[PDB]
Amino acid sequence: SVVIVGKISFCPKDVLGHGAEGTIVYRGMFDNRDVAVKRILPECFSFADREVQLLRESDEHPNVIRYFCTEKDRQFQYIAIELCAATLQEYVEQKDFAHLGLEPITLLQQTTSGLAHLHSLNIVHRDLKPHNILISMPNAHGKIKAMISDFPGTEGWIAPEMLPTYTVDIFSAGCVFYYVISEGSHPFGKSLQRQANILLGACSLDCLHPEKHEDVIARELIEKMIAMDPQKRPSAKHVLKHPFFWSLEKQLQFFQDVSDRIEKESLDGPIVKQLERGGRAVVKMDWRENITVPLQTDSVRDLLRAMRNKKHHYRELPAEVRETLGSLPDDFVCYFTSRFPHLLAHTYRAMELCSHERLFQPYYFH
Ligand code: NA
Repeated sequence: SVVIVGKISFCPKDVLGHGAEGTIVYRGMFDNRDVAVKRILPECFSFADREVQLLRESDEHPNVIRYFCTEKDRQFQYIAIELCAATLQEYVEQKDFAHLGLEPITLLQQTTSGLAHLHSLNIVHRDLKPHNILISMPNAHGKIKAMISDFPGTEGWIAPEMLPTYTVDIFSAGCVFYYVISEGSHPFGKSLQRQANILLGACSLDCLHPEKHEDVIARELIEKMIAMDPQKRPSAKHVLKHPFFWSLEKQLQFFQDVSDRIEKESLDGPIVKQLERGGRAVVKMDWRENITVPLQTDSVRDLLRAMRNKKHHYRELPAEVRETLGSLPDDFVCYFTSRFPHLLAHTYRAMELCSHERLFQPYYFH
C-alpha cells in the first residue's frame, strides 16, 4: 500500500517525524525527486497556504528549505519539501552525527544567513528553534548545510516581549547559538523552566568559560542576542560580522589593521582613549611576565605593536622564538589567545568608533 496524490507519492510506513498540531512528515517523492511529504489536517489548511507562499518568496536561498509543490485531496493538503538528514535537535542530542565532521560555527553562520534572507524579504520566522532548523542531505561534493524550515511560537525559545519585529528571531537564534556551542544547554535552563525564566530574565551562560578566548568571543555575541531589551539585540547582518565567525587568519589581520590605524594617534585622541579604557586587566597587569620564556628575551596599544612587529619581521627572526610563536597565521594568533582571552573582545568593542571606515568595513556593519 502506497499513497499517490499526483504529482506527490509517499509511503505510509516511512515517517520522518511528527508535528505538535497533528501534521505528519513522510518520506515520499515528487516528479521523480526524493522529497519529504508534509501531511496537514483541515484545521491547518489556512496555515499551510501562507507557509508555502512565504517559501515561494524565500526558498531560493541555500539556507531556506526548497519547496516543491502542494497537492490537496478531499481529506488533506500535502506539502512536497526538500528531504533532509536530521533536525538540529537530533544533530546536537545524538553525537553519531559527530562523524559527519560538521563545524558548529559554520552551521550557525548558515542558520543566520537564511534568517538574514527572510528579514531582507520582510519575513519574521517567529518560531526559530533546533526542531525547525534542518541538516541537509550530503550533496555531490559531500557538503552538508543548515537550513531553515516551518514558519505564535513554541515554549522556551520565545522572546520575552512576545508574551512582530525581526529582533524576536535574534533572541531565538541567541538561544540556538548557545544550544549548539554548549552542546545541549539553553541560556534559560531546562525545557519546562525556560519560558518562566525568560519572563523573569534569569539566564546563565556558565558553559562558556570566562578566561577562554573562544568562550569569551561567543559570550560577547550571545549576551547581546538574548538581551531583554529588543533594541539592544543586533540584526542578522550585524551577527554575521561578529568575530565569532572570523577565521584565525582574519582575527590576526584585525589586530594588524587596528595597530596600523593607531601610530600616529595621540593618547588624548578619541580612538586611543576608548582602546586603553579598562585594560589594564585585559593585558593581565603586565604582558611581559605571562609571555613564553624565549619571547621575553627578544598598555594594549603597545601589545598590539609587539604582535604587528613580530608578524612583519617573522622570517627575519630567530628559529627558537618562531618555534614557540608560529606557524603563522593560525598558530601565531593562537599564541596570544588565550594568553589574553579578552584581547579581541575588548579591541572589537573599543574600535567600534571606526566601523564606517573602508579599512574596517570587513569587521563591522554600518
Ligand atoms: Na533553498
